[PDB]
Amino acid sequence: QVQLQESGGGLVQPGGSLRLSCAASGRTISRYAMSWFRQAPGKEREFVAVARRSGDGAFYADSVQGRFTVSRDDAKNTVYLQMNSLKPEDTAVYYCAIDSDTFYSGSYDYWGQGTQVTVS
Amino acid sequence: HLFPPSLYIFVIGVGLPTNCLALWAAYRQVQQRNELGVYLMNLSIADLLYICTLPLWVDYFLHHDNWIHGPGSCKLFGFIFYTNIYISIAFLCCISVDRYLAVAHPLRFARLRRVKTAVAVSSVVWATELGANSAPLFHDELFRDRYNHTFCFEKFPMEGWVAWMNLYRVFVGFLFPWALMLLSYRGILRAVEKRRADLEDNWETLNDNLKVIEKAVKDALTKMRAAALDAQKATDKSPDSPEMKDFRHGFDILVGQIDDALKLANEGKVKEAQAAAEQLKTTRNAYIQKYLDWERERLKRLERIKRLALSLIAIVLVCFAPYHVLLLSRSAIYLGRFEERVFSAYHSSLAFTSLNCVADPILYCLVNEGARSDVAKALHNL
Amino acid sequence: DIQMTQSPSSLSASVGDRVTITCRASQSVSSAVAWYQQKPGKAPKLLIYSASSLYSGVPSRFSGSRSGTDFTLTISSLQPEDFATYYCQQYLYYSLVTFGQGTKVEIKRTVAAPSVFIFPPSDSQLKSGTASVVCLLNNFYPREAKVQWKVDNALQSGNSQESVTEQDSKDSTYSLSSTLTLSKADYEKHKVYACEVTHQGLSSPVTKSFNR
Amino acid sequence: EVQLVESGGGLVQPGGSLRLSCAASGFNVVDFSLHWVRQAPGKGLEWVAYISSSSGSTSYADSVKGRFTISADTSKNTAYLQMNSLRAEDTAVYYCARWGYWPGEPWWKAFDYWGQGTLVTVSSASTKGPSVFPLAPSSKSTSGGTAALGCLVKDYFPEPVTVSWNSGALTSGVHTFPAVLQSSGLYSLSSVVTVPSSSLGTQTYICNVNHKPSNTKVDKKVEPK
Repeated sequence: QVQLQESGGGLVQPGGSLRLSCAASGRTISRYAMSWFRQAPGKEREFVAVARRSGDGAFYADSVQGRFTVSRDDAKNTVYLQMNSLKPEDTAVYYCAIDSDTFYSGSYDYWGQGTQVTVS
Repeated sequence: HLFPPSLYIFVIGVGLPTNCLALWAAYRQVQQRNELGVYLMNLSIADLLYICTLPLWVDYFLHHDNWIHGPGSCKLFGFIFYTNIYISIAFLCCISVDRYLAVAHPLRFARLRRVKTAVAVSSVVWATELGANSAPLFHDELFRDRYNHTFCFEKFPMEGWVAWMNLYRVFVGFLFPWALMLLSYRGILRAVEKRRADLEDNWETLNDNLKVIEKAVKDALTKMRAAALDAQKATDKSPDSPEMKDFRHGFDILVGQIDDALKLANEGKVKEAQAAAEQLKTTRNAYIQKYLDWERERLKRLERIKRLALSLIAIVLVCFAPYHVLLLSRSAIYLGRFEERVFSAYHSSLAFTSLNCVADPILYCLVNEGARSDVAKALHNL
Repeated sequence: DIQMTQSPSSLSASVGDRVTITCRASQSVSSAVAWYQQKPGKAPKLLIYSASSLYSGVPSRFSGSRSGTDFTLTISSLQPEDFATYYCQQYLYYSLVTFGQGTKVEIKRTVAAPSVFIFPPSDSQLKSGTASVVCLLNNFYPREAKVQWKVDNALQSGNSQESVTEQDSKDSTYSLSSTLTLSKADYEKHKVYACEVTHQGLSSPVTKSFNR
Repeated sequence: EVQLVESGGGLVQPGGSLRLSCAASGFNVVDFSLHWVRQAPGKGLEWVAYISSSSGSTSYADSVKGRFTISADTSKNTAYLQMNSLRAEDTAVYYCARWGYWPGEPWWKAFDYWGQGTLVTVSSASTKGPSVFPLAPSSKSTSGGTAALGCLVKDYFPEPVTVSWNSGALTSGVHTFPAVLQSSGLYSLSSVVTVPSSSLGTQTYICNVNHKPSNTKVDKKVEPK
């Protein structure tokens, strides 16, 4: 049903920052968890961060702890990922996905297309 | 000019005997541990200080062509002028804030309503204000850039270095405490009405569930108990006095009676639970007159508090707003490209602010009620 | 009948972090809500009574308040000693006492998917006329997980058990295991018994399987 | 010192009965209301019963009405809960708690004192030793990494089973899962240790299973086929 759209990304210098954005289209996502995954060339499918519905927090992979922040806007029906103080190894395609399980088990049905981020 | 001398003569003739009596009354109120006596005493002192220099001005306007007293005399009159202008604003604000604390948070801020605290606040206000306006005394460049030393008026043209200071003095010395006084007033009405938002719900809960018990029981009694407990909490939102001690007691009795009715409802005896619930009528009927007498002594107290807050707002608006409006316009009229009407009106309006020295003492008839006592004293003297 | 509902049934927080637990009454309750702290194996301890006041001996870190029917418990800064299950309790009357379901405060950690292993049945139990297949998920950092048992790609239900450990005292992670229960007669049929594991930290379900 | 001390729990068959006690120290039973609060394994708290010996008032949760009787004897400063016609659903830890009388703080302060709690387990199951099975790892699983090896301790009863590895020598990387009650009325544990793949050879691993209630000790070697 939902075709997630993604924007943001492009080329940033080391130590700089980017803000990626994900939006739902075809359904309201205020009841679902939204996750970011990273596909680095070679190193595919790494978890980056997840934003739970509300007051449920957000969780990060070790590799992006502190450095990245994930947050949401239910009114806009969007998800944002702040990428702060990036290193060359963060070059990857960043994918937004919908976790269809309202009990937060990680069932990902909607994957987006992925936005390319290049650092240096 | 004619008008300035007439107003100033009136202010001296009425304000001096009046402020002397107001200061004495404020002292008497302090001796009675009335926390508002300190603020009124400070206002009366600031007033007597201001008034005692005004006759020299008046003499200047009535009989002399220029300032024969020399530049040294403009620095103190001006300073004194600005002092009187602000201190009275700061204290009217302090009074409105104190009253809002006394109404909205009777217990959590009880530590801030002691006389010693009011005195420390007065000391801080005096030292802070006097310091803030003390600079023109340390240095003269300002005093010369702002004033024409040959006449104690401010230059018709104005330079920067003061062009912005006048905006600071209108935004912080007027709009800030005025907005605080208006917010305090609104807060008082909201807290009071909201005190009309909790008890009426509790009284209806108790009265309607009792009507249910008599016609129907556990559910009605469960709701009554919750309402009765919140009604005690309301008793405790006020400071202790014998009537609050008695209302808490009355509620402990009422709650215990609700519990006996519940015991019977739990056993399953409807008729007995109802007979027990009927004793809640006997109990409430023992406190109706007390409650009614208590509220009357409240509506009048609230009427006095609301009238005092409104009177303080009206005093600041009438006595000081005309100058702060003309001062802001006069500064604004310079931040770039009629001019003469602003000046003429501003200078006439500067005399108007001297009426604060007459309106102030009127507050004694609102704060306490010893106004009637003083009236009786006057009648006796007669 | 006066139900209380706690919203954050599981809350993750760091040491030194700010924690708020919200509980809603189904009807008006005077400030007669207490909060209790329960640690595994122990009776609950009272923290807050009358929806506000601390019980003597309870650290100042704890506080709470009432707004109409909404009650909250706040821990201003979590200490290592505060990772406990907190309960919301309504006390209007001796016979009307109800508890909320409880909210557990967990130690926050980063995200990692578990390692997954399959343990086939062996002769020592198969000879008894039964069979069991055990699927193990180790060192999962978030709590939530879903494990599906499938046999010859059919999804099974009602024939399995699950057990989860407490957060590890050194890693703050969880391990989960589940057992598929089969009679020998059921084990003797089919070729592939598979465990499909889905987690928030995985981009796709991970499967491991046992081919008879 | 203020104490509530429960006793009298244990194993009862369905339809049978237990009499739990709650002894008081510091305060008397007549000085406060006593409550029993139940906690089924894995569940939140449930209020069960109340007594106030000062008024002769009792009450029960709907789930136990006509089944449980609550009483007290202040001459021994002890309260009791008589649990008749027990069902499997009544398995729980039963706690005795102290809540005072209205008016004032003794009431607003609610369950200030709780006893230690006592476990009541209702089951038709007889005492059983374990069946212990080797959850040996496959050499092909997660090859080159850390293998999970364990033991399955199946169909045992009652609850308090201890499993240790290599007689207490292996504590690092060891996860003992809570037992799950089976539909048979018996319980099952799983204990897994994580070990470097190479260690498969060598470092023989032994699952030491101890059941005090059945006087049974089982030592199993877990080894890849």
